Amino acid sequence: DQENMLKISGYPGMLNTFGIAQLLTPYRVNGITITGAQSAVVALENKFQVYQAVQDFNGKKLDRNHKLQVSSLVVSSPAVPL
Amino acid sequence: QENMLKISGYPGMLNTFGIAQLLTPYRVNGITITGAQSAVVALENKFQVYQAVQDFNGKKLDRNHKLQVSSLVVSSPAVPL
Amino acid sequence: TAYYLKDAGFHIRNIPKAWNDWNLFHVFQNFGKVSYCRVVGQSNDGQVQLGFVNMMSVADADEVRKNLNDGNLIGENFTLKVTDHKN
Amino acid sequence: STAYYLKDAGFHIRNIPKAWNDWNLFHVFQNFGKVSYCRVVVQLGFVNMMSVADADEVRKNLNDGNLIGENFTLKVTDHK
Repeated sequence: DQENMLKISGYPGMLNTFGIAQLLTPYRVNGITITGAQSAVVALENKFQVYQAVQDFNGKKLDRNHKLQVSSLVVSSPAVPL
Repeated sequence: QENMLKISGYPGMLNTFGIAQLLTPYRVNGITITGAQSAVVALENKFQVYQAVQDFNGKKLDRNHKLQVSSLVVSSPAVPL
Repeated sequence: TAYYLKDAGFHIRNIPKAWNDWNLFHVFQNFGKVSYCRVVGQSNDGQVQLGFVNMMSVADADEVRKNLNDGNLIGENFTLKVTDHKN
Repeated sequence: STAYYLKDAGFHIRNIPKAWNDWNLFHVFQNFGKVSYCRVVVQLGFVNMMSVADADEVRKNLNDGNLIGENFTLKVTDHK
């Protein structure tokens, strides 16, 4: 299910899956997939939490050495203009 | 044993990721759920446990939830402060 | 019908017929973070829709309530009937 | 998951009074922020703060790298 997913990277490399979940507070995390990478693919509750997480966290400076990168296939798609 | 803390009082909906989110920024290594609103949590070491109990015991999350956070850990300096 | 954070959700009635869930969402996002946002049915010949919106926290829900006028959310060009979800 | 703790957040401590244990060292540093790790080996020690922000505050309270209390002077250096 495509629109529950975001990619996050640029977080400190020592984080475990709980620590990646802490990054995303307060959004509901249902799954984290860790690979050989220093990125992770995270499943959130739904497209609205994904949309808000990308907003909140993409580009966020954690400190002088870590600027998060967060991205997803989710585009805000109102039926009528706002 | 000194890595453990007991946490309870959070919303009953939280999965274990949500319980770990409560303890930001302390490092969580394992969570064992012991009720609808209670869990045993393994943190990184005793100083994070001690600090977590300080920051979060009695913390009011909202008007319907108050955390009770406890541990076996006590501050035991060899020389007084 | 599902597990929700006490005092954080709202039932919406009288939603304009052309909105989808993104419209509904963007309305409540102006007051705080949103957990669940859903169009749950139609009503009055199909002319208005019913909705449900759960906020990320009670604080966020109370931020919605503070902008409420006798149970109604007045915006530019719409009025929704917002009602506290009780468990 | 990497092998190394967070960057710019650790310190090496020399000049620790010999009677101190980890709890004594811990409490000195807790005054500047949350502490992630704390060990003693006069004696040497290591303290990692929870974040760079905490550890920078530690750095904001130094004199040519020294932490001065009433009965002690710890020599403190960045773990890089």
